[PDB]
Amino acid sequence: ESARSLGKGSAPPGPVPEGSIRIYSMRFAPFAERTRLVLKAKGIRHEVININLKNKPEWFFKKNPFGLVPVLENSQGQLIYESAITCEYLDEAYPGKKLLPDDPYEKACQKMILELFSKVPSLVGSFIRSQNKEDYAGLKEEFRKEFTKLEEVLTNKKTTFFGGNSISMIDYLIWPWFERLEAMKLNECVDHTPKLKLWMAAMKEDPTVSALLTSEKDWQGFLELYLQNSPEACDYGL
Amino acid sequence: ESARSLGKGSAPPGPVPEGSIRIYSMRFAPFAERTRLVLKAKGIRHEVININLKNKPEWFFKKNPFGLVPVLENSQGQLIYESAITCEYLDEAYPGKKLLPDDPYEKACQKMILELFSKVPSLVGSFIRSQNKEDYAGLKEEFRKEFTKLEEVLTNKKTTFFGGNSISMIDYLIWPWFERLEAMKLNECVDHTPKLKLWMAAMKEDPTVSALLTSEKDWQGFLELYLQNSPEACDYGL
Ligand SMILES: N[C@@H](CCC(=O)N[C@@H](CSSC[C@H](NC(=O)CC[C@H](N)C(=O)O)C(=O)NCC(=O)O)C(=O)NCC(=O)O)C(=O)O
Ligand SMILES: N[C@@H](CCC(=O)N[C@@H](CSSC[C@H](NC(=O)CC[C@H](N)C(=O)O)C(=O)NCC(=O)O)C(=O)NCC(=O)O)C(=O)O
Ligand SMILES: N[C@@H](CCC(=O)N[C@@H](CSCC(=O)c1ccc([N+](=O)[O-])cc1)C(=O)NCC(=O)O)C(=O)O
Ligand SMILES: N[C@@H](CCC(=O)N[C@@H](CSCC(=O)c1ccc([N+](=O)[O-])cc1)C(=O)NCC(=O)O)C(=O)O
Repeated sequence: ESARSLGKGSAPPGPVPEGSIRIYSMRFAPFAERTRLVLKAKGIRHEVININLKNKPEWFFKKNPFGLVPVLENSQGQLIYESAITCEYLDEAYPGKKLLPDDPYEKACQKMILELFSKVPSLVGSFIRSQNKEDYAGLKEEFRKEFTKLEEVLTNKKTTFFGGNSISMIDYLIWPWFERLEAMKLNECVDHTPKLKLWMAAMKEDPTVSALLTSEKDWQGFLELYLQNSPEACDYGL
Repeated sequence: ESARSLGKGSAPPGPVPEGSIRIYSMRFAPFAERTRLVLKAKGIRHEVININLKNKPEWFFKKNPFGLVPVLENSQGQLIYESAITCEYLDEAYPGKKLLPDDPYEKACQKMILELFSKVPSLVGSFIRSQNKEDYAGLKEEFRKEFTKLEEVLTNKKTTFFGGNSISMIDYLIWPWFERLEAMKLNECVDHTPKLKLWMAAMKEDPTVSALLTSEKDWQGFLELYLQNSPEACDYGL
């Protein structure tokens, strides 16, 4: 119940309490899942306000003039948005093991892999609107090209994850789009990419990933409503 | 003469000497100017290899598989690309005053302003191909919308530059597209944005900006050839 989204007409929320940080999110948004994975991995005390993205509160544009999730707001009232920016902010502003490497080159490398990956979210957007078996074959091809590039990174590095043999920031940043791959009927696109397939399996075993994983059933329920343009999609299940 | 670009058929360059870093650049490329402004501002010893982007050396794709400038290569053979990534790398890997703030929020802010600005390079690409007075009026409008957003940042901050009252990373990252504004006949788009106009004037007074500024005459010579699709554009003037 408490997870229900805030939409048009809702009262603006109060101040974030000292000792917590707040994320404005939506339970099915992969960009916000990045930020939540980082919050979870670093053990950062936080609250979540879900936003009805189909019927947004007017006040939400005071949080982010772009009107998008994720957004962080801290107890000092500071606002941070763009998922990758929010993630690096958390890594720097909070204690515990650092998800990004301290080494400048290794850090730059993670950011270059993110750029390599950056076509995938737009492709997923397109697959979700694919109309027939002809479109779907073409989509499968574009994903295959993209996935072969990621395979090459793992091949060159000889490690299970993209930043080393332990999970790190870059893995959490790309994960949410792979999470949805099964549902979108694109789990055959990883057939030519064996290291990437192993990576997926290893990601699903990570405690932070597992804790935040959404079931096939729930994602499908959301997708059905989202594509029906329903103002209740964001609250699928409740 | 030494600044002449390397193109198809050129021998791959040798190793970068210990104590220097190398930038693969092109004298008229605004994305590479970012990196050169940072090299200059931090006093970093470096060499430049200009790339003929119309007729690229095959070996350049071993430096950057995307085939784009800028690219950094250091004496250890490490390769970094994407202009913003190269700039942050230099700020972290070399001594001297830091162009990016140490504070996580203030740093995240610079990155958010960069995202705010990020439509402008694609617009400049479009203006350069604008065909008549009707297209040009429409372009002027899109720039005006974008420039009003940047004006708002300076208004909210009450400082001459985008990261404070002293020049910092964010200013150097956005400067190269404003440098070209005069030439593109878009210097009237800043009429409604007075703080942004003052910013331009202050940028031109910066020693690092001034040292790297290209004259109206030379940019025009390059543009003329670039749009004529000439393999000699990159070496305009020599
Ligand atoms: N560069 C930004 C992008 C952030 C972004 O796009 N956020 C989305 C979160 S939903 S994540 C991205 C996108 N989903 C959406 O755009 C949802 C749109 C909303 N439901 C509406 O009603 O308009 C998507 O492709 N999901 C994959 C899938 O459906 O399987 C958002 O808030 N959109 C609101 C809007 O566009 O107005 C970042 O990295 O943070
Ligand atoms: N995201 C990357 C973008 C880098 C990028 O686009 N680099 C350009 C440098 S030229 S800077 C960007 C672009 N110029 C060009 O694309 C030049 C293309 C080349 N001359 C050719 O022959 O294809 C531009 O719009 N300039 C404004 C102007 O002309 O006034 C490049 O190497 N292009 C090679 C290519 O596309 O194949 C980054 O930030 O580094
Ligand atoms: N619109 C802009 C592009 C916006 C953009 O690309 N942002 C970066 C992320 S913002 C940069 C940053 O500061 C950062 C912080 C942390 C990490 N990291 O943790 O690895 C990496 C980069 C990115 O790689 N976007 C692609 C994506 O987010 O999928 C344009 O048209 O040019
Ligand atoms: N293709 C991608 C977008 C690529 C991208 O947006 N890169 C960042 C820059 S890369 C992030 C980063 O790590 C960084 C490093 C330094 C600074 N800074 O010094 O301020 C900021 C961000 C950016 O803001 N691009 C916009 C631009 O470069 O104009 C996509 O489709 O999503």
